[PDB]
Amino acid sequence: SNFRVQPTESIVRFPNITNLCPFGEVFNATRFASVYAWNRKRISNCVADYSVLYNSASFSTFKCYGVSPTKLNDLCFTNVYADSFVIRGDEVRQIAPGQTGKIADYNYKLPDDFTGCVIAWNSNNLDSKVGGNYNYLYRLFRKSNLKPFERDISTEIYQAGSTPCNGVEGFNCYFPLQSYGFQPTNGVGYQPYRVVVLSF
Amino acid sequence: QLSSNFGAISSVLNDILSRLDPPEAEVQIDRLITGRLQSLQTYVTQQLIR
Amino acid sequence: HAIHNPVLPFNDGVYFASTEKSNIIRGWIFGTTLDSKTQSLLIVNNATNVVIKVCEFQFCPFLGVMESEFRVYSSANNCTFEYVSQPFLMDKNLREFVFKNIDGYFKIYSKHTPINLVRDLPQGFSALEPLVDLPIGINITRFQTLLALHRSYLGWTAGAAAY
Ligand SMILES: *[C@@H]1O[C@H](CO)[C@@H](O)[C@H](O)[C@H]1NC(C)=O
Ligand SMILES: *[C@@H]1O[C@H](CO)[C@@H](O)[C@H](O)[C@H]1NC(C)=O
Repeated sequence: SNFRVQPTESIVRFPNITNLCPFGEVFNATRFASVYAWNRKRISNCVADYSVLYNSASFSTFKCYGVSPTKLNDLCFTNVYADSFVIRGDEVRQIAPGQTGKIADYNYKLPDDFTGCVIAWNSNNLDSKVGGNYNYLYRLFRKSNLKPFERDISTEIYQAGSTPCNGVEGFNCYFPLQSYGFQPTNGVGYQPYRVVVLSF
Repeated sequence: QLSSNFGAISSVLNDILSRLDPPEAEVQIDRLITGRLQSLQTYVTQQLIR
Repeated sequence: HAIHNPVLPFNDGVYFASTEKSNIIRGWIFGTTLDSKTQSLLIVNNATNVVIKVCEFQFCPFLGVMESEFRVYSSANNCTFEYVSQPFLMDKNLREFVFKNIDGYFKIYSKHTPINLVRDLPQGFSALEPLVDLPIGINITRFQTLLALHRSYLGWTAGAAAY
């Protein structure tokens, strides 16, 4: 057989900063931007509690890719990234690494080696008007696929017709920016949903 | 040879053990085990031939 | 070597390095189309700090006698990112910068070593160090280097900076 010497005790050494940094502001928030103008926020110099979120189970979706949602309480990260926006009720599946869809190659796409979590919950009361919500904007026409974590801002006219779409600024040359419609008059799947993505 | 992934997500056991629950760590552990077994067998055969 | 500076093609990383006496060359500008119509990046490092903004600035040149800086920009309208921090330069002396952009992340390596100036470019051995790393997140395809035309009370300084 073989012989070893067993340990006697255990020690732990961690930094010495105590600030409840704004996880509330990202989640408790008044109004999020559109899908194609997703806002990026920095979280740093924190002592962040993660299981405190699990005491309020109102999020339909809580999935994590490269780490279990219970070991977050004894790990130290750097470059914590937060993205927040609101999309339709059936594009939630499209928010995943390596998917095929409109916003998959037009508005947002994660890399193939993601490390983080995605959270989605419903909001059909604070974000709906009986007259229809038309203040949420997204892109439908573009000839190229964007790379992950790339933002596009362009109000230019798509060259769509067979003729140069410079003097043809009306029909036959479509504007690439469309707006959604959100009402309390329709059923599931056609309602706004709030999405937060965390990158480590 | 102890610094090769062999297809797993890392090369250190303790990182996997501190990042994941067992149902996901089993596959990475298996891949590492297979690689190290192959290397050991090759070394032993060469030594006998010498 | 400029004697008293147009665009230079990007897309493979740029090694910029001046080694001679340097108090003239100050900043750098980038972008897809260098104007106030599409997203542009501006970095100014003169004598007191570093000012980094990502907006659509009006590209109005010479920088006379923190100093007179409105020459490059007039107003920053409808933009997201701002940044200020400690300056890195100092006021023979080799300075080396490497511009990189992967996944939208902007890398800047730096390395400084005092030497004796006899050659326009010596045969020394160097190893650059990473200093600043920022989330720019824009698309860059050209770049341009400023040459701050100071006023040494001489109608401007005899610019002879080389890069
Ligand atoms: C978000 O707002 C609710 C409103 O009552 C509050 O109770 C909660 O503490 C806030 N923060 C969360 C859920 O992280
Ligand atoms: C960046 O801008 C240049 C400008 O000509 C363009 O050719 C290129 O396709 C753009 N790249 C991306 C990823 O937007």
